[PDB]
Amino acid sequence: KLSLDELHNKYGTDLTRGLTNARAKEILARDGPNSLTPPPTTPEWIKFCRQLFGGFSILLWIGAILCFLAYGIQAATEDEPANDNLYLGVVLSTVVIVTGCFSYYQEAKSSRIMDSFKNMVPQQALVIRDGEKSTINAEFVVAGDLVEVKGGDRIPADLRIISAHGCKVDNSSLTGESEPQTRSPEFSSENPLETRNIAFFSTNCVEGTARGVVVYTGDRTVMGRIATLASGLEVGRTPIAIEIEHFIHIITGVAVFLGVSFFILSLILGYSWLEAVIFLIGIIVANVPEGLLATVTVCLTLTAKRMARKNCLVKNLEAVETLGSTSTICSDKTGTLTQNRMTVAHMWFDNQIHEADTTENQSGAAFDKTSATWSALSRIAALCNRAVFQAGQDNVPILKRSVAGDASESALLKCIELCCGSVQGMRDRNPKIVEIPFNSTNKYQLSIHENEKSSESRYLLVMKGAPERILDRCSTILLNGAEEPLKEDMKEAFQNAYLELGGLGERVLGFCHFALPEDKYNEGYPFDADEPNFPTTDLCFVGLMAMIDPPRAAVPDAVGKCRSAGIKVIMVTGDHPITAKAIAKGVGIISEGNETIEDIAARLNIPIGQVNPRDAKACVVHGSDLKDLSTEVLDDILHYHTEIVFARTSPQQKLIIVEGCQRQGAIVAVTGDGVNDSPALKKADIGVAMGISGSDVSKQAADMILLDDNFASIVTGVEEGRLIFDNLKKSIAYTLTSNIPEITPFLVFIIGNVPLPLGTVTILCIDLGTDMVPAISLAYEQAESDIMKRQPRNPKTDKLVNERLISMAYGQIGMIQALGGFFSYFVILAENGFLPMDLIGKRVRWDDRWISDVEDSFGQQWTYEQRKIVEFTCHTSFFISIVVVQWADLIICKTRRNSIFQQGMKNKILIFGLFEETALAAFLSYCPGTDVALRMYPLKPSWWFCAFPYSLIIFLYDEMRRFIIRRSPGGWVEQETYY
Ligand SMILES: C=C(/C=C\C[C@@H](O)[C@@H](O)[C@H](O)C/C=C/C=C\[C@@H](O)C[C@@H]1O[C@H](C[C@@H](O)[C@H](O)C[C@H]2O[C@H]([C@H](O)[C@H](O)CC[C@H](O)/C=C/[C@H](C)[C@@H](O)C[C@]3(O)O[C@H](C[C@@H](O)CCCCCCC[C@@]45C[C@@H](C)C[C@@](C)(O4)[C@@H](C[C@@H](C)CCCCC[C@@H](O)[C@H](O)[C@H](O)[C@@H](O)[C@H](O)[C@H]4O[C@H](C[C@H](O)[C@H](O)/C(C)=C/[C@H](O)C[C@@H](C)[C@H](O)C(=O)N/C=C/C(=O)NCCCO)[C@H](O)[C@@H](O)[C@@H]4O)O5)[C@H](O)[C@@H](O)[C@H]3O)C[C@@H](O)[C@@H]2O)[C@@H](O)[C@H](O)[C@H]1O)CC[C@H](O)[C@@H](O)[C@H](O)[C@H](C)C[C@H]1O[C@H](/C=C\[C@@H](O)[C@H](O)C[C@@H]2C[C@@H]3C[C@H](O2)[C@@H](CC[C@H]2O[C@H](CN)C[C@H]2O)O3)[C@@H](O)[C@H](O)[C@H]1O
Ligand SMILES: CCCCCCCC/C=C\CCCCCCCC(=O)OC[C@H](COP(=O)(O)OCC[N+](C)(C)C)OC(=O)CCCCCCC/C=C\CCCCCCCC
Ligand SMILES: CCCCCCCC/C=C\CCCCCCCC(=O)OC[C@H](COP(=O)(O)OCC[N+](C)(C)C)OC(=O)CCCCCCC/C=C\CCCCCCCC
Ligand SMILES: CCCCCCCC/C=C\CCCCCCCC(=O)OC[C@H](COP(=O)(O)OCC[N+](C)(C)C)OC(=O)CCCCCCC/C=C\CCCCCCCC
Ligand SMILES: CCCCCCCC/C=C\CCCCCCCC(=O)OC[C@H](COP(=O)(O)OCC[N+](C)(C)C)OC(=O)CCCCCCC/C=C\CCCCCCCC
Ligand SMILES: CCCCCCCC/C=C\CCCCCCCC(=O)OC[C@H](COP(=O)(O)OCC[N+](C)(C)C)OC(=O)CCCCCCC/C=C\CCCCCCCC
Ligand SMILES: CCCCCCCC/C=C\CCCCCCCC(=O)OC[C@H](COP(=O)(O)OCC[N+](C)(C)C)OC(=O)CCCCCCC/C=C\CCCCCCCC
Ligand SMILES: CC(C)CCC[C@@H](C)[C@H]1CC[C@H]2[C@@H]3CC=C4C[C@@H](O)CC[C@]4(C)[C@H]3CC[C@]12C
Ligand SMILES: CC(C)CCC[C@@H](C)[C@H]1CC[C@H]2[C@@H]3CC=C4C[C@@H](O)CC[C@]4(C)[C@H]3CC[C@]12C
Ligand SMILES: CC(C)CCC[C@@H](C)[C@H]1CC[C@H]2[C@@H]3CC=C4C[C@@H](O)CC[C@]4(C)[C@H]3CC[C@]12C
Ligand SMILES: Nc1ncnc2c1ncn2[C@@H]1O[C@H](COP(=O)(O)OP(=O)(O)O)[C@@H](O)[C@H]1O
Ligand SMILES: [Mg+2]
Ligand code: NA
Ligand code: NA
Ligand code: NA
Ligand code: NA
Repeated sequence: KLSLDELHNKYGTDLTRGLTNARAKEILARDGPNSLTPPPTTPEWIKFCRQLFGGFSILLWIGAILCFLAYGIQAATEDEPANDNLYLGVVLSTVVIVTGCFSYYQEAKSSRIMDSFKNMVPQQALVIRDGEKSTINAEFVVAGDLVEVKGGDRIPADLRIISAHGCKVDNSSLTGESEPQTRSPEFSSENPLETRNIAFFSTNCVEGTARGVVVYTGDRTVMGRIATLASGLEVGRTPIAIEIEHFIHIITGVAVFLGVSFFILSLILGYSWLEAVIFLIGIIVANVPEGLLATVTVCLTLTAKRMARKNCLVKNLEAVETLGSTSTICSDKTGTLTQNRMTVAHMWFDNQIHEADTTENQSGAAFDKTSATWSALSRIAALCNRAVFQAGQDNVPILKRSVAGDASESALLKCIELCCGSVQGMRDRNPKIVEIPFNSTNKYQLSIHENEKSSESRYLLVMKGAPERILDRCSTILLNGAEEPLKEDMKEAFQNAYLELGGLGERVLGFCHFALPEDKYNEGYPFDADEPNFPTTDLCFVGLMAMIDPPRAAVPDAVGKCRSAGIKVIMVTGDHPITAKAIAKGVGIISEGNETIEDIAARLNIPIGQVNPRDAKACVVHGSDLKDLSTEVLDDILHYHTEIVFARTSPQQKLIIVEGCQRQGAIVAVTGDGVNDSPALKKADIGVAMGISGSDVSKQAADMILLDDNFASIVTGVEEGRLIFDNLKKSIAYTLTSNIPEITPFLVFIIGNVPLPLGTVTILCIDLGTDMVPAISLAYEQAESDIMKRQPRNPKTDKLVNERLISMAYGQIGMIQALGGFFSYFVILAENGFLPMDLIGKRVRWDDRWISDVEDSFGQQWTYEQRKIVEFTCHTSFFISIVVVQWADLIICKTRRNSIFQQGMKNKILIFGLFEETALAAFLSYCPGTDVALRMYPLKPSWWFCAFPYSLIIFLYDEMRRFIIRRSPGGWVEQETYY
């Protein structure tokens, strides 16, 4: 409740010139940037407690405790003790600590990449300083400068409106509004939230433009004080995540069951009540998989960084998953399929077609520049146009300089300045009284100006728009200079002119004008843009103007890739069916051979109504028909046609098309740029907002932001989206297989009563060696040459962890790695004197420190450490047999449909993994001192080879398993083993 003078007098500011740059910076440095402050958080404290002290590591923390107590009771009691317990503790503790560090290096990394994408797409406001308009980062606005807003932009700070032009804002988020409340410079209510002279932070200007003085800036804002609570914030979990958990749950159920069973088995065989619970605890711990979620989050984060490099920024991680399943792409034409770099090619007037483009000069012998009709046409183009040359281009040529405005008005303005002269004087020659702006629902632009004829003081009215609309507003024709009527002979010549200019892939516009009678509208009468002050019809059409706009380079290949993937492409444009059909013919939306109902009518020379609608695979639906249609008809066109093009369509229509596409049961992505798109951009599954030309509304409302506005960028993004899935399945498949060889020894040991084949140190060696680096390498895998040549996926029918993964890992591949390790075990014992038949039952006697007389097969007598040494030589051999079989499992994991001979060994990280593991096994087995500390003994050379036959069998099996897939689709193998 103040005035414009009191406001400018309190903060200090010129209503017509704004602040000065020096003063602006003085205030910018005086009170801090216009950005909210970060909220409270848990530091590394709660970050490390969850890592080193979580749920699975806790058990290891116990193993370490127990062992230390085992050493203390020893050194305090027994003279000259042993040290296997002290080094066991020193080894276990080091494992919990490392696992924690690795996980930390991963949790942070993701938290940081997401923060980077927030500054990729910042917000830049429009401020007026020293009398000039400039777009600066929202973080540089201060209190006092002048700020201008336009329908589609976001209010930067708390403004005090000083001048508005039918400006409306969306005040729903702060409070609870719905409809657009209009912002007027006058004051209306005592409550600041109800008055219209104040713009607010985080609000958006729906329609109109306005000016205002920044009253409040930075945290000193309404939503800033409210943010006390906001600080917390909220996030989410992708589908995949709630898929993994589910799995984990089932497995836990299977694991708990088996535990109780192993319990009854132990007691029916005479174990100690305590030994049965020790077994239940161990078995349930060995059946539940560990790591699944960390690898899912890391894989997604890494893929997003891959996508932002290829021009596709994702507002969240759920978008990374939805992009792959994409079935339909509803794309627009001017901006996506094209470049918006249009240029006038053919002009129509005096029933004649005229060419142009006088090579940045006055040559080309286009048309007499003297033509009267041409003077009228050149004048309306130069007058109704709203664009203007960017300041300071007095040096560059007429075609290469910079302009501000629609691409249509820019092509028009340049043609008129090259072969027609300076527009600023042409614009002052005639004074602009009242102007009405363009719109997609109107489809025309009009304005009235004074007439510079010093002998005629009348009023001139000019309007341009889609040639069809303008034709319906004319009853005369400016012909050869005079006027004539629009009868059918020239009406048909005009129709054949639309197809001549249209088939050329050119954009066409209509231009007409009329002399308002100064007797019914005097020089003093003001024609406010409210009611019918101008005769819409009875105008004088002067002539058409056509311009070319080419498609992007990569676009033809993109549509081809979509067709091979099993993806439908739809073009939604505001132009004419001819230009639509054409662009479609070029990009590839409408491939060769397919015809429409009109094409068949033309070939057969039969009425269009007689032709069968099912006979045509492709169709071009207009807008009037779409408005008149119900729902079953829409489903008919969407289901029966393969290539559907939509021409002449308002924005309020897009939603009907999207609802039709979802009714079928398909995932859709839509490309949007304005305000009327926000509704559509929310209902669809993937909202693609333009980065270059979009508005704050389109970006806030969508899931993704296209950085280059290229249709080609998208298809590449979907390729990146499918690869995530493929690699995730491969990695999980590689991780779950080692579970079988680690559990089978503890089973035969208890049931069959033989010496323990795998122990605690060796098992930890397997998990950390063959499951960490090789697994990570898999993420980096390339794409098989089938990724785009395969149908999309139905999330309901196809899941990540299904009953087939467990079939290949546990059942087929696993059991083989187990047999491979059992051979190296049997071989080591038989050679050292203990044969296989004699081994069943020796455990009871084997594990007794007191029987130094153990007798072997050849009849020799063994002490306690002499036989324990051979057992340890078996733990080490098992280990190596596992790395050897892992070689094979890893190679076969690279591809699931193609061979490795086809895919190739170009992955460097995977190789690194093979050589490094081999090195770890050779190093630990041969180093001089592991004996004392880790309990691994040297392996003789004839032993390393025991696992080789089992490693070749796995590779050959998977190779054939695949050949049969490639040859017989939908067969038994694909139904059963394709995960
Ligand atoms: C950290 C862990 C925890 C521990 C770790 C541990 O290892 C180590 O840290 C150590 O702790 C280190 C700690 C050291 C601490 C300190 C030390 O430093 C210091 C030194 O320690 C030394 C000790 C140390 O030297 C020791 O030796 C260490 C070992 O300890 C364990 C030993 O074995 C054993 O404990 C020895 C100790 C002693 O023996 C204990 C005895 C009992 C306590 C108790 O009985 C004695 C006594 O009686 O207790 C009394 C107290 C009472 O209140 C208690 C109340 C009793 C309740 C009764 C109810 C029972 C119950 C319960 C019901 C639920 C069900 C039910 C059926 O039974 C039901 C039925 C009722 C109706 C029964 C009623 C019975 C009544 C009984 C009671 O009344 C009492 O007995 C009674 O009151 C008594 O007083 C009385 O005397 C009674 O006597 C008799 C009773 C009978 O005896 C008794 O009842 C009997 C027999 C029952 C029998 O079951 C009956 C059967 C026959 C049956 O009925 C039968 O007939 N069947 C006939 C069938 C038949 O015909 N069939 C014919 C078929 C025809 O068709 C009599 O009968 C009764 O009448 C009479 O009343 O109710 C009281 O105090 C006294 O009385 C006392 O004497 C073993 C270990 O713990 C340890 O090694 C000390 O000597 C020394 O002085 C000290 O200085 C977690 C574990 C790990 O997770 C796991 O890995 C684990 O490590 C492995 C499993 C190890 C195994 O493998 C190792 C090698 C490698 C492994 O590590 C590998 O890692 C394995 C892994 C595992 C998994 C899988 C896989 O493999 C791998 C995969 C993982 C991979 O996947 C991953 C992915 N996620 C990635 C990767 O990791 O992980 C091996 O080395 C291990 O050896 C091996 O085990
Ligand atoms: C829980 C999941 C486990 C997964 C794999 C577990 C691997 C376990 C494999 C073996 C462990 C059992 C212990 C074997 C010891 C049995 C000894 C035996 O058997 O002594 C019989 C013969 C020895 O004859 P000799 O020459 O000394 O007699 C000479 C006679 N004179 C001279 C008088 C003419 O030994 C033979 O013939 C060959 C016997 C050698 C081993 C055969 C064991 C059974 C056969 C295949 C097992 C693999 C099954 C795979 C299943 C996949 C799904 C689970
Ligand atoms: C010290 C340790 C050394 C370890 C040595 C390991 C050796 C390897 C072990 C076994 C190898 C045999 C496995 C054969 C399995 C069948 C593979 C198969 O059927 O692949 C089919 C592919 C055809 O694909 P496509 O036409 O659909 O591609 C289309 C591409 N697009 C789309 C671009 C046109 O064929 C191809 O890629 C052509 C590739 C041909 C490769 C032939 C290899 C066989 C030669 C000897 C094998 C060893 C025999 C016994 C050895 C005992 C050794 C001591
Ligand atoms: C004694 C018996 C033992 C039996 C044990 C069995 C062990 C496991 C059995 C087999 C596993 C090894 C199989 C190796 C496969 C070689 C396949 C190959 O050669 O396919 C030729 C490729 C294709 O080329 P392209 O241009 O047509 O592809 C065009 C690709 N598109 C279309 C996408 C552009 O060419 C390329 O990949 C480029 C050249 C890559 C050369 C890779 C050489 C390294 C191979 C293995 C490394 C050793 C690891 C073990 C470490 C332990 C050592 C101590
Ligand atoms: C990637 C992760 C996968 C695997 C991770 C495994 C984590 C394990 C972490 C730590 C384990 C530490 C083990 C400590 C090594 C032994 C220390 C020790 O407690 O030794 C005690 C022995 C004394 O035995 P004694 O007197 O009873 O023997 C009597 C012999 N009689 C009587 C027959 C003559 O000491 C001796 O023998 C003297 C020999 C000293 C041995 C020097 C070897 C250096 C050890 C590690 C350095 C290697 C790092 C790798 C760098 C790679 C660079 C590219
Ligand atoms: C481009 C870069 C490629 C890199 C590939 C991987 C690099 C491989 C690196 C090293 C491998 C060579 C190992 C040579 C070691 C010989 C040392 C030796 O003196 O050893 C003697 C033993 C005989 O022991 P004994 O029990 O009779 O006497 C024991 C007598 N006492 C115990 C009383 C002393 O003999 C043995 O260990 C035999 C040793 C094994 C023989 C090698 C056979 C493999 C040959 C080629 C396969 C290479 C894979 C490439 C595949 C490419 C496919 C596209
Ligand atoms: C140390 C040893 C190292 C080497 C070991 C090598 C072991 C690997 C050997 C073979 C791999 C076994 C893969 C198992 C898959 C067989 C499944 C099968 O039965 O699938 C038959 C399919 C039928 O599909 P469908 O759609 O008509 O079914 C319609 C079904 N309904 C009517 C119900 C809808 O395909 C057909 O019938 C026609 C296709 C038949 C393909 C036969 C492939 C034989 C290839 C190699 C075997 C020879 C190895 C020689 C080595 C000598 C070693 C001593
Ligand atoms: C699920 C996990 C964490 C439970 C671990 C239980 C541990 C603490 C239990 C399992 C078996 C127990 C041992 C069983 C037998 C004996 C022998 C006795 O003369 C001293 C205690 C001692 C050595 C016990 C100490 C505690 C012990 C090691
Ligand atoms: C350690 C040993 C004894 C365990 C042996 C486990 C074997 C028998 C288990 C491991 C994985 C299991 C398979 C997992 C999935 C399926 C698919 C289902 O539609 C039919 C059963 C089938 C094919 C299972 C059969 C039994 C199976 C092969
Ligand atoms: C392609 C297929 C059929 C070939 C199978 C070859 C079999 C028979 C070969 C492959 C590796 C071989 C083993 C390699 C190493 C040793 C250690 C030695 O001290 C005793 C023999 C023994 C245990 C061999 C026995 C025969 C063996 C198992
Ligand atoms: N400034 C303008 N004034 C009048 N008509 C225009 C203007 N710009 C474009 N047109 C024409 O009006 C119609 C509506 O265009 P629009 O809704 O933007 O569709 P598109 O997205 O295909 O350009 C098109 O035929 C277009 O050629
Ligand atoms: Mg558009
Ligand atoms: Na693990
Ligand atoms: Na959405
Ligand atoms: Na594996
Ligand atoms: Na594992």
